[PDB]
Amino acid sequence: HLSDMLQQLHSVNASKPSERGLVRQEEAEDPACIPIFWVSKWVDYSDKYGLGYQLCDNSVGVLFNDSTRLILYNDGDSLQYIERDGTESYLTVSSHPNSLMKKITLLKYFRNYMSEHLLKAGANITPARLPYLRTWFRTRSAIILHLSNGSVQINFFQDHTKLILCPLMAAVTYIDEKRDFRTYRLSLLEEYGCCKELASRLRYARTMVDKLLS
Amino acid sequence: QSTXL
Repeated sequence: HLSDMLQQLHSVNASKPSERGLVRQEEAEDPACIPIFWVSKWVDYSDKYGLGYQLCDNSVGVLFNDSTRLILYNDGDSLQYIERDGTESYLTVSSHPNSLMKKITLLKYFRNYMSEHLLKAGANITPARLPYLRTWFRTRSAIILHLSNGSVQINFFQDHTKLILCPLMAAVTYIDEKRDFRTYRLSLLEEYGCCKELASRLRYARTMVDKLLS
Repeated sequence: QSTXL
């Protein structure tokens, strides 16, 4: 889906949407395309262990340094372990192999840290296969998060704005600096235009999706 | 880390 996302972003950025004669950004809004899943908190502990994260349904996950993943569902008991080749296993906290005790303990450490310290992004949105974090990286400006359902999320450090790109819907959700959450069809952004701030962030997103492709 | 509460 990354190449589809790249093509969608190219088409919208090529149209120079902030130069529309009259920009009508609101006409591009499509609340039906609001994503089900996004990353609502995260902690990069990759100097030792890896990247812990919360999804907006309050499930939590870790992408460990060895490229395995452990997901704890929002019931607090169901687990999914994903090996580095994508092989999935389904377990529980109450019945799991002893070989996973260290990673379960680490996941619990991340879950508790994020609960005690970090603000939930998108908490104002009222509530599908649960995705896992496929890969991530940071730049000077942002963290880029690639989920296994094809979504790409980009969180900008300076001003707290966020994009959630969904190539299946050809849509982008933008959370602005006031924490207002709006979802747009990319083709309608091409038609109706958008403000310079969003246009600028969609240009940066194309660059970031390009880096993911490699 | 993401942002603080």
